[PDB]
Amino acid sequence: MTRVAINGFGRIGRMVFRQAIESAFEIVAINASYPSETLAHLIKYDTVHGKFDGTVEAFEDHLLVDGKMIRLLNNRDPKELPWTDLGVEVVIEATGKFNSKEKAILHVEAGAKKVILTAPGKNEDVTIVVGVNEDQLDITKHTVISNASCTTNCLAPVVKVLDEQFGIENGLMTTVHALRRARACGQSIIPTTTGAAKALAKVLPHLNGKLHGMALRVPTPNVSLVDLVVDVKRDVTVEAINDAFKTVANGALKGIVEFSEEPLVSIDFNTNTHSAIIDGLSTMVMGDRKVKVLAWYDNEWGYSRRVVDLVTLVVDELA
Amino acid sequence: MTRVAINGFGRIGRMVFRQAIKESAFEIVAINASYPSETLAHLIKYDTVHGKFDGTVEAFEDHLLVDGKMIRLLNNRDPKELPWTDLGVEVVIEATGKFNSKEKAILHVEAGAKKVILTAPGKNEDVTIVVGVNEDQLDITKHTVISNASCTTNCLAPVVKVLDEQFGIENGLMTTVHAYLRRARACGQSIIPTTTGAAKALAKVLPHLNGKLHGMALRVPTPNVSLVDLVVDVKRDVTVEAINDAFKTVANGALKGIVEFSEEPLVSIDFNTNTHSAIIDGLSTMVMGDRKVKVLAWYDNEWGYSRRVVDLVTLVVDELAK
Amino acid sequence: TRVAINGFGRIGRMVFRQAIKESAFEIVAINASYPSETLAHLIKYDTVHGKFTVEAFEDHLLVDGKMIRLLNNRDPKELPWTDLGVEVVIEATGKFNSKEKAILHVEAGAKKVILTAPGKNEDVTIVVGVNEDQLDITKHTVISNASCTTNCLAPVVKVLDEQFGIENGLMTTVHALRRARACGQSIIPTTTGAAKALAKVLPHLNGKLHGMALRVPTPNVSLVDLVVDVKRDVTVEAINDAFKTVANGALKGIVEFSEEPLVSIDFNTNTHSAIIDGLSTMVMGDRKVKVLAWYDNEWGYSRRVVDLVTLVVDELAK
Amino acid sequence: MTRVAINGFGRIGRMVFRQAIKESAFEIVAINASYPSETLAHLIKYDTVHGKFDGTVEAFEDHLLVDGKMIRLLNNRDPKELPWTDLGVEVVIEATGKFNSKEKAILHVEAGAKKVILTAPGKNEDVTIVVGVNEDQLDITKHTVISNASCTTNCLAPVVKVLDEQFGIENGLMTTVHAYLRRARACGQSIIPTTTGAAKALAKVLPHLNGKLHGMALRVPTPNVSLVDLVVDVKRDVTVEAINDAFKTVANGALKGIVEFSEEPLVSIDFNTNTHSAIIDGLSTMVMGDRKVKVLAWYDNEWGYSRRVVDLVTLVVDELAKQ
Repeated sequence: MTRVAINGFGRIGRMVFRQAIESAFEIVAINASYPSETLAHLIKYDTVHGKFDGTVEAFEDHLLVDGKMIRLLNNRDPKELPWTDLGVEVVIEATGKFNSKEKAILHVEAGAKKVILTAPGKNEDVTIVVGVNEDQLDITKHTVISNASCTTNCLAPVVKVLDEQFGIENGLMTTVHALRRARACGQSIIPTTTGAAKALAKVLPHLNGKLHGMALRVPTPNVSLVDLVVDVKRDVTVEAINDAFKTVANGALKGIVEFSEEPLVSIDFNTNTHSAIIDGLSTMVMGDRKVKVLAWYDNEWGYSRRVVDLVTLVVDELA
Repeated sequence: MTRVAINGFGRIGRMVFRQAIKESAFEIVAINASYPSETLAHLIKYDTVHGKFDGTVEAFEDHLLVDGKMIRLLNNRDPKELPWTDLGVEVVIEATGKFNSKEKAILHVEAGAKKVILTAPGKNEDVTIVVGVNEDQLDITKHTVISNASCTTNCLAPVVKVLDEQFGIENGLMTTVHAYLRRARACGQSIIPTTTGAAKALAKVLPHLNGKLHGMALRVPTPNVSLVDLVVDVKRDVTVEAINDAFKTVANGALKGIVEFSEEPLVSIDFNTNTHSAIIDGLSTMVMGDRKVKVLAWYDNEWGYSRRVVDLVTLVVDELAK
Repeated sequence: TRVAINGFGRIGRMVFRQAIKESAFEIVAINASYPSETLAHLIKYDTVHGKFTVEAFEDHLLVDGKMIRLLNNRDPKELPWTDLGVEVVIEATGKFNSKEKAILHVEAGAKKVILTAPGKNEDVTIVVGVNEDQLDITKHTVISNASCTTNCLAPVVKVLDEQFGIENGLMTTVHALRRARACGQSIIPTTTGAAKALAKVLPHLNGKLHGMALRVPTPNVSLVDLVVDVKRDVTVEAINDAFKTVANGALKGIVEFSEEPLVSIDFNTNTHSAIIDGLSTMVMGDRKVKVLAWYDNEWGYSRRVVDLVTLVVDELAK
Repeated sequence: MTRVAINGFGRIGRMVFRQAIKESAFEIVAINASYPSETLAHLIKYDTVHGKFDGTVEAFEDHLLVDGKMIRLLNNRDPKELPWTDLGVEVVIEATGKFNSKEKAILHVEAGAKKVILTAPGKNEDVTIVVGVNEDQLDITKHTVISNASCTTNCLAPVVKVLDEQFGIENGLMTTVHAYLRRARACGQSIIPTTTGAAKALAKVLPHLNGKLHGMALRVPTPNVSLVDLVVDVKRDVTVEAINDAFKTVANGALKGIVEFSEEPLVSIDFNTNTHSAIIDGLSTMVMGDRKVKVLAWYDNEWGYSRRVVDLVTLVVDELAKQ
């Protein structure tokens, strides 16, 4: 098994951690800013997903989980982290403060072969959205690897399907999310930019300049949605579009993409592990070409499972 | 001074009242509500959203007072028995939402009222009027039971008009994002997808546009301001500046005070208590492929709307004389 | 025996969900204004508690292969209890909390009415874990389960009374004219009857306790914040131990003692009437105690209904 | 006439500013923030909770115009490095939250400023003032770094002061319901109980009450109004009417403008942009056993406090001149 390390224990760090403790590899370390007592608690009790299906026990310099030992490091400098020291092949980077390669390469300085960013990268070797472009992963070329963002992860797979089947002329989109970002979240809809359409240039390059978007932050706890109005190149029906997605979910994108025929609300998708959950009842078609598709996604649960999917894959290509 | 009454005292009725008392062109006389005098007074005075009432109120067994004026109160569940001919009231603003069917709302008429105005999309109604749009299709002689449609339609109809007239419209899909079936579920923690009638309502006020616009809604747990987010294909080449300019011009012009263009990076709460039917978010306008166009329209789903209601009520008042 | 739920609001919904995992009785019928396809859904999918087999039909349902009949009526006297052979009716609309109203059920052929709210002139009020032994099947027909707040306060306030004795109390309940206003923005101060009601389940505590409610914008979990002066010297450890004991003891399953540091949403889908927040307990000058108890205002209370319903059924059976 | 400067532009600095600029007794001539003028401008202009700024604001490169008054902008993370000397700056309102030690706060003085005022409770500060309570215990010659405590302490202390003067206090417990380990957790869903320093703090402002009161906090997701729920035992016999009169009297009196008595059936949002330290919710006063008393006091946990800051800043200014 291959030793992995999580760096930072924010929300993503925690969720990733949670579903990671899987066969293909093993988490042997966390570098965090919180004392064993506190990590301990965070792992076990969840504000959004409930309570920990496993077991947890706190100690001075390390942690135990299901009898699995985890050393606890507190260093804000990756240069000084002991990977090669600790047998650490791959670093999962959840701090969000080293998102740039120049600054992320320090994990490799310090004895780690690979860094996987749980956010969008700067000057990274590659960006991989699982279910879409993963063939593009070249193990001998790439060291710092981006998982993109959770919106990109929802958008790319959806947009991919449309384009393969019906072709994409162009499209506009709105990510309804759970500068102006300064402002109080609780009383407001907050409009803003999104990078997730610009990110497509990285994982789906034929689609360059074809899609643009924006975000609306709203005061809802967990589940977000992508609202996508695209024009296609050939005649389609509500029916034909929904069946593309029905097909693919039983198919190539099983576990990446879900089709929901059923009338649910955003919180029904709490703790769903797909990147995109197509809301079948909201598919619209105008003039046989113009297409609206709504896709739900959990902001953390889905994303983090694609992080473990990616980590699994890298671990697999080192072997 | 034309004598008018408000049936029902929901948020609409309350909010209409608030700025209606403050309109001179007609005078408010009566009301009908299930609320006791002390209660109604409080309701006028304190508001969670728009803040404290500008003015002064006082409370009595069967009547009120506001800012120097006498208002009668009734509790009559039934329109017919409603004592209209007596208090001598021409026009009944129907805000209860129980009487939006022509027949139902024709009782006010029978009971001595002339013309009656629905603060909601009406059924089998003589006429639906969105102000800034078709307010011209109102013939006082032909129409008695009149609807002001829904506040969403009042945001969407003006935007869609400016685009149609200027660039022509091909197709559109709108999503509406509503501040507070699937509707049975608890909306506090949820984004609730649902249907909207605002796109089909256009058939009533903008008939050349039938079948061109369809849409849906998203209810979010936000207190007041809502938005319409529209994606249309237009009939000729446009840009961001061109679109945005069309809205600036019209907000200085013929749509003055109906439609507003905002250039700033604001957030939904900032349009709180705003009186425009549609507030265009200028930084949000986008154009793809020269044809496809995103527009964002903020609207306060109580305040803007209930201003058009005063508006609609005073036209009828300015007719009916003539 | 055969039980009917009148009303299918949030309360009736949770009761029903809880009942189905019970052998003691079987819910045969629901009266309510919803369509079956909707009713199916409300059941099948829960906003707060997560998720549930089900299927629908014009006039009836199938939950776990079991036939639930669906009525839609607003007058109870005209419901077919006798026809349906329903002995006990769970009154969850809370339109009928007055008794002279709650009886229409009795005239429609139902033996016993169980109010999921405080009664008005009810034959008795029952808080399970406190006064249930005061239930007399002979004399008592319309029976009130009190409120979810009364079900938190009463098991906590007696444990305190028996062990240390109570002198005085003021309390605040923090709930998830003034009532009318939007709950979404504000803290809404309002009245509570939960203190007044002890006078019907713990009469010795009469006018020793008063209270008020703070309505706050949170989805499910509520808390009671109680400041009592007791009759003898205590310590935080003394008080917290009374609860730990009672939670393994007579009040097991009704009351629970939580030692870990948690927030309200942690107590979601918890069946207990009161969950003591052991890290919040305070003592001032030996006699003045602060206790904080969480309660799921739906789940817990609901389970206390299935417990009351269960009791009454057994009692009839004898 | 006395040039004042705000250091930091968060909710508090901003709210303080918004209120200060409208004050005659003294002058806001500079702001030190990490933010570029265009944003400061937008932040003063548009307020999410309190609404839109009553007035006018223009952003320029190195400064602003606010109600036609020139406010110099600074961005230097180093108090030592600020030209309080050249700008003629006597008092510095310190709102960043980072300089709350006296070790740190004193710099603004090393940099040429007479007095510093912390918009939080102080760590090893010279003095802590709650206006309406301990004001006159300010000593200009011996006190350099002054603390205005927290918003809660500011609610608790006038209230507790009132009850004690009239009825005497034996014992108290309290709960603060706060708007906006356990603090770690996600806030939008839950009632989060936590600790509160508001009761210890009374040790600095009303020392004789030391040991008599303790409290806790309950954080709930509401925009901006907070409350103090107080259960206290008094030394002598009271009625609901007696208590409520003590506050009615005080509010027309010694505490006018600090303490309000609300008789009306109101909810928390009705007190938004109220300037008082505590608003007594008169319909919630209870008395059990003639002795045990419950009082509820609302406070706007930005706007009231902010105003106190300006009251305290005003007070400092009026001494320097008294020299």
